[PDB]
Amino acid sequence: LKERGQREVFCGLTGIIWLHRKMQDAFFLVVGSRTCAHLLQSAAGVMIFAEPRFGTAVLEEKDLAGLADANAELDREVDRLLARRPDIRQLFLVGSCPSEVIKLDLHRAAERLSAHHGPAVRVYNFSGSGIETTFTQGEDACLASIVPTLPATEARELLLVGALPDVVEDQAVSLLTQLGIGPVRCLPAHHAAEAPGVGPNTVFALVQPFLGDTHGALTRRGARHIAAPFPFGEEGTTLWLKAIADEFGVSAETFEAVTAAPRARARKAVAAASEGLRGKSVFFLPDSQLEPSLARFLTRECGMSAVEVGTPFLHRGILGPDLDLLAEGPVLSEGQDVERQLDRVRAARPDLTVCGLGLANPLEAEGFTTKWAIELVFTPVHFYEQAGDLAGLFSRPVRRR
Amino acid sequence: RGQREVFCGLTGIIWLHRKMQDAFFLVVGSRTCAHLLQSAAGVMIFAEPRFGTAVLEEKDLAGLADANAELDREVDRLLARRPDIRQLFLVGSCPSEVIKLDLHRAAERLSAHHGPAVRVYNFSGSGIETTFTQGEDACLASIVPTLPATEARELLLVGALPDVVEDQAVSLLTQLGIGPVRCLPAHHAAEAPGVGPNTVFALVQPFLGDTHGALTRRGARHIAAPFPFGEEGTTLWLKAIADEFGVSAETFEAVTAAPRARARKAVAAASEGLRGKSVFFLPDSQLEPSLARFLTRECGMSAVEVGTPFLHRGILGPDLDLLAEGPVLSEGQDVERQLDRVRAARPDLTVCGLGLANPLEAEGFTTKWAIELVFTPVHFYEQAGDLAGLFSRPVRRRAILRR
Amino acid sequence: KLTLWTYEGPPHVGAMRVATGMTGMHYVLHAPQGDTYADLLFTMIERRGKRPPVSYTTFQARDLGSDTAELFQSACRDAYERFQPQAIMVGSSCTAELIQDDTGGLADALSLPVPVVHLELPSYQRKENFGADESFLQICRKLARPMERTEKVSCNLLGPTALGFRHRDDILEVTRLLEGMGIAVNAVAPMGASPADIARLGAAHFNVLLYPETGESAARWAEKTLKQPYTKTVPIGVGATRDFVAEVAALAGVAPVADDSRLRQPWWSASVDSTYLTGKRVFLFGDATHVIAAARVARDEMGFEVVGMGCYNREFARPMRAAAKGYGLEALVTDDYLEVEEAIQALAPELILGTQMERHIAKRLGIPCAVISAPVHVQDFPARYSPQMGFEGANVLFDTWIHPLTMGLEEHLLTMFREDFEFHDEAGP
Amino acid sequence: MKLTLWTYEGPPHVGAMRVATGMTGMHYVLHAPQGDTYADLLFTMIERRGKRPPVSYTTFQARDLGSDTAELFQSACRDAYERFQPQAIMVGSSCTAELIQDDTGGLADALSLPVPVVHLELPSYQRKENFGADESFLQICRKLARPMERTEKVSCNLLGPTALGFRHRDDILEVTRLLEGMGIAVNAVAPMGASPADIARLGAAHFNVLLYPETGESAARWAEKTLKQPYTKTVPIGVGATRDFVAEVAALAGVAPVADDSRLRQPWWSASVDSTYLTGKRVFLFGDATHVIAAARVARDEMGFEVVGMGCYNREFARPMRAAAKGYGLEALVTDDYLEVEEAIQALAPELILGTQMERHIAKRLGIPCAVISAPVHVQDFPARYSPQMGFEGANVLFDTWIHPLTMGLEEHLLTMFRE
Ligand code: PMR
Ligand code: PMR
Ligand SMILES: [Cu+2]
Ligand SMILES: [Cu+2]
Repeated sequence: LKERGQREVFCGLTGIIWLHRKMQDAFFLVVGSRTCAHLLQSAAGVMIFAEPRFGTAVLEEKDLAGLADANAELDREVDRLLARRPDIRQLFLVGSCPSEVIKLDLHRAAERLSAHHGPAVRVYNFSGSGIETTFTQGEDACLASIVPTLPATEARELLLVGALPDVVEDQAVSLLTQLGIGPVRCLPAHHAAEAPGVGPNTVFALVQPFLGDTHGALTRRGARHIAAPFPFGEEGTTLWLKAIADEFGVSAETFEAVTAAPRARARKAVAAASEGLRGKSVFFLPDSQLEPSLARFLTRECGMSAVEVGTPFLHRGILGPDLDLLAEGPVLSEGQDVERQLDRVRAARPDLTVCGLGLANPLEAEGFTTKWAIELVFTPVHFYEQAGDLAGLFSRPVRRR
Repeated sequence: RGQREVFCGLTGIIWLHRKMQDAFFLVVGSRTCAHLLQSAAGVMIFAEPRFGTAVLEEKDLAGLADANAELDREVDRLLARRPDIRQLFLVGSCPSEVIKLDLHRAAERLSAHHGPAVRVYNFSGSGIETTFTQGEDACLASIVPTLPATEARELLLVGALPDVVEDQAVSLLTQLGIGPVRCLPAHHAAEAPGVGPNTVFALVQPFLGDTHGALTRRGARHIAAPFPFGEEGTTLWLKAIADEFGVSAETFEAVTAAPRARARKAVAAASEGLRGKSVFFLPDSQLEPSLARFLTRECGMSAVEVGTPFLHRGILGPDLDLLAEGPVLSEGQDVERQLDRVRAARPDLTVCGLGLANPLEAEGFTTKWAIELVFTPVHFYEQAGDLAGLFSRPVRRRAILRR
Repeated sequence: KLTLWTYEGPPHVGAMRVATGMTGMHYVLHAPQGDTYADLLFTMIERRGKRPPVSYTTFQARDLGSDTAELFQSACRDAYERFQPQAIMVGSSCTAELIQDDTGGLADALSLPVPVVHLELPSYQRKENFGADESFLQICRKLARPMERTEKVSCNLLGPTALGFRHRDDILEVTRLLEGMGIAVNAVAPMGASPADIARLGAAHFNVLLYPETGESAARWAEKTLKQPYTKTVPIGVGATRDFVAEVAALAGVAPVADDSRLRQPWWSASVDSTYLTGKRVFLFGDATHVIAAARVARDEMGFEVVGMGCYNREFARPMRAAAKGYGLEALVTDDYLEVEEAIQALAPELILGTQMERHIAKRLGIPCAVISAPVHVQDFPARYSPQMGFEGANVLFDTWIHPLTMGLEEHLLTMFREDFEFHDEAGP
Repeated sequence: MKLTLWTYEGPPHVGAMRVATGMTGMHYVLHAPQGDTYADLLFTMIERRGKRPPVSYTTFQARDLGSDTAELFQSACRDAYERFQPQAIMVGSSCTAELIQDDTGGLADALSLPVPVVHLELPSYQRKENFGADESFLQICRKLARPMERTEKVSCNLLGPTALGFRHRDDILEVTRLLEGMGIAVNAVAPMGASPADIARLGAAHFNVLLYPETGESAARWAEKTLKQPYTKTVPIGVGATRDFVAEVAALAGVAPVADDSRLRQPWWSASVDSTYLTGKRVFLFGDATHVIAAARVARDEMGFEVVGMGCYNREFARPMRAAAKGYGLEALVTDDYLEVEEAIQALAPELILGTQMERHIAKRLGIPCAVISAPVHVQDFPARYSPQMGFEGANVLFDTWIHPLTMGLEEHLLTMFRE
């Protein structure tokens, strides 16, 4: 079901909103019109009041008429903003729809910009516009842009890749050290405080399902992905760490015994909320490519019944273990016209609906409970600690009516 | 003669609690007096103040000794929650005086088993006997006899002065040449000054008649001087103090020349808005004559009628002598007839009680609530411009709003 | 015992609350010089353009025994001559009770042509709500008498008294509801009434009780003597509004209708903005009717689970306990604020809804706060239209309840977001 | 090319979508890129709308360029007609659309659908959102608002109220209740409650009422000559402005003023004795043009404040802004940048500032009491409780809304001094 009649998604510029949270040494210059500025501003909400690192310079008629004018204005503006923020070192010239239609070559501009700025301050660009990407594609485009700049390493190290809340990263490091074997290098390192060397030696695993261009970036270095269920829910995290153990030759008994208490706490937390969502139907809409893992977790751990799962793009090569864990019940789908999937929603009568915020209130008025997928990227749902809170996010035992 | 609108003596408790950090005030009033002090300085009560009420049940009225023992147990309990209190005050409420409870012997027997740090003082805050700042006067007169006797020549500054105004006062007195700047309302009990035959005191607030009488009984001699309201009145006070200590006029001029110009400029900076306004007075806190004399002489206002709870001629004399002959004094307050006289006069500004403040505005009369000057610092030189702005505030708003 | 805060004051301030909500009514009170701050309270909180029509004897120590009786006589006569009221109430203060002066006989000696209402009430074991309720009883007993009823259906609004939490917008909203369903308001008391209105009181067919704290006794007296049934429902919240609409339609015998177009609370609570709003625990303290109605709207409409309920009305202890048993908790009936301090420390709720005491203790505890009860200060009496009843009452309730929560959410998000010293170097050690 | 971190407005298609969703029977087709679809979030959520905004987007991508954009647009319009069934349809363009050689008007003409269509030429890089709303309004008016015979009873039209407006749902109600106060009937409320039939009947009014200039001024002027419809010039925000507006409408309609002062309480509470300390308090105002003008008038006249800073992001109304600023002897600050107004409030240091969400948050950073009196707001500013900004009730709302920050800060300071 790949009908293109009408689509309701977000630009990858929405990735900048929480992407800058991982690295506080990243400034983002958006070559976008007033509309993209309004999108970033609205979606960020209370951020803009705290001076973020999102610089969305409007393409006025003056610099949009020509091409090189914007190119020189880019250098002038980055010099300005480096003066404003001496702390800032990493710069990203994110692509936007006006830049794509005017075909502004951001790559050469970023290269000469880094050349003139020098080694201390380094600028790498990518394109997060909605013309060629969508929503979550911005983040893996960004990191794949910074992958080649990372030096090759000759040491076999356990690799974590993916923007993630800092407490979740710390707990994952703690768990993998509790495993005992596998040095962890954080590719989205905090404010680039440790430039993570990536080369053929470092075999990697994936924590965030949507990271598509990430795999290509790490195959260019030579790293290989390992088939591992994405760490959603207690069993998802358990099978993930089991996969890491298998790759690094960790004894099954050792890792089973080591992680007993954390997964006991996780099963307690998940059973605390499992009883809420027993024996209901759910419908998934294409929001952030995070839906198939969610469907697996809900269906097998929370007793959910998944009617449909809508994903804008399926990277089956990496989502394969997820699909194998996933039941045959829910119909997989790569990009469904919003009205068509809306018709299927009306037909299916989903007790719970996962979709964008824009659709959410209309479905609520139609009488269907809605859970907006724009939230779960922000809130931590990614491991044992948040295994219970993942289900709690879908509990919604409102039942006011 | 008739209905009066004043606040019973417990309204002072609010500012005495701030003046002495060490003093706690136990009222023995009903739900009426507890409600008075509760629906009063609401911010104070939310910041754990040092005053409370011992409401007495029905059995506590017929049984005098039962109420006495109850109060004693409250005193014993108080130290548990606040171990900082070192002197205590059983203020007199109207019901207590009606039931004839003797708090004097209560204070004696309570200090009997509290020694040496804790002692309790007794004075009346009963509206039947005291009126507003007369409760302040009675409190200070209550702590006066317990002050020690001494032979040293000391100047006593009696009055619940705000801390910053007190600092300016003591600094000015020290640079004048007058050494002793001891204050009867001491911040802590360790700073209580001794009173002897050669003690000489000056009255800051006009309503401290009982204090003046008490130090006269002890042997302290009063400095007859105008009260510190505006540049000129403060100048006359400081002159009188310099004469009583023999300080030269040259050093007095050197000290007082600098702040005098700033104070007169500050007064003039608010005089223009108030200029040429007839001002009516209602009896609130016995500071009306001094405020009137300042307003008239310095700011240039034609007072119509000055109204005070009661006049102590001896201490207040110089202010009346400096006061213009135009205004007519008033003893007592029948608020109906006073209001009728207000309507007849048609004054530009009326200083009166807050209960009459809104209704007077409804008739179209600008009203100034007289309780600022007791609470907000208006005394001495620095605050002369502040006090002038206090009276310039309502008239400017009245002009701006209508029309 | 030691007292530093009282939710309810002496009964006489409630009696004169009814007095000043009344019009043409003059309260002659035997009080000492200094018991005059209640006029200040009214001209400040209610912001009344007219001085509270309450006269005071304000006797002195010298004026005692034979002098104080003549002083009370004089106060009555000059009050009557100056203000020309159509009726007088006489009462006593706490101190005046101690002295053996009978206000009733003193008023009788004057033989004023206007009726004189004898108000008798203990000043120590009761509270202001007792004063208000008993004053309403006395005026209803004296001025109101049974008579023929108006041909068209009409209702009488008893309960809204002066110095009451949001009563001016309250009566407007309720009258709007009754006129929307066609019922007219024959008289509204004590607010916006006249002694002639008190005489016409019985001309209505059925009665409506907005504030039981000040009208339940008058409602019972009307039920027995005037033969007028009164409603048991107070329309705070959408569900309570519908129940009240049904009950008043049944009493009137007309078709129940409602203007739900103005109402927006159900939709505004069904949106995702109230999804995080589920699970919050709320502590409720105040007056009985407000607390019970607030708990009911919180549990159903607001997505709240009550964690603590309490009141200060010993008269309404039984209905509050009966309601609280339904919620699973137990009532907290008291007037001491140390008790509620300890309770709020033990339960540690996320949101506290109560009078000014709860507001400030929440401020001290760093907990979001809201005001729903009667004991308030000037800021809580608004110039805007902020009713607590009807569909608009529901919208106001939702807005003011979520305002502290959205404020706290915003400040916490801002604090977390620009969090200082972001290193977490343990990540990749 | 200037770096903006927070802007006070949106792209003009946002205002066009505002007017589109305000009135029913319309559908709005964007030539918008995929992912520019976010714009319905704010409508579904900030305004808390139960219905999907009547909009459809083609959502073109890199693969769809040249002819594929035109075919996708044609399919989008066809399916919008078939499944949404709008009585009126209009064609619009986004920022990226005009850069591509895609003719919205040509595509609409090629569709040749029976329902009338209008081509909205939106200078998305020359202008801003309010202009777009106004242009859509005048374009629809010339499309299907034709002059026709007067009504039997004097009728007026409220022009200006659009979705995403400040309180607009409440201002329409207050103005309507007042006009029923003189008894003049409102023939059509647009664009907040408009419809194709309503726009057709818009010419029936005996005069127009400019409830909001930025979104109805050009429509009113178009009706001035096309329909011979006079429009009122005064905005009734505040008691004095309310009386001026009442006199104006009474003159235009010829009916008696019959103003009702019963519910008003703001003058008594401002002249109340507890409100003395408000006098002489400096205030800075920024935001929507008429909102700031009325706020300054109300402050200086009825509040006792001294207007110490005045400004406006509505550049198209800088002339009234400058005129008023000179009237108060101030210096109009017409910047659209948060940093300039930030510096202005730093230098002036007013006791209270009343602007929009930016002003609220910068005052929070500066420790200054603040209130919102302008359009750009978050979700919680729009209340479920009816909060008219205009009329006699609006006077009381404005009063206590301004009071709240002041009393909050004052009591906080009293607490701090008191536990010290
Ligand atoms: C462009 C879509 C959009 C808009 C208009 C807002 C403002 C808004 N952000 Mg949701 N924010 C959008 C998307 C996002 N906001 C984000 C931040 C955020 C959070 C965590 C939340 C939030 C909310 C909102 C809200 C309240 C209304 C709504 O639900 O959209 C607006 C207008 C609020 C919510 O969803 O309801 C409880 C909430 O919990 N904004 C993030 C970072 C993950 C994204 C991608
Ligand atoms: C007696 C009851 C009462 C009432 C109704 C108010 C309203 C009020 N007490 Mg006034 N406050 C009361 C308490 C008192 N305050 C008094 C004076 C006073 C002070 C020092 C203060 C104050 C305040 C208030 C205020 C706010 C502004 C004002 O009127 O002063 C109201 C409505 C508060 C303030 O904000 O002043 C700037 C403050 O510091 N009032 C006095 C004189 C003895 C009493 C008994
Ligand atoms: Cu607040
Ligand atoms: Cu606030």
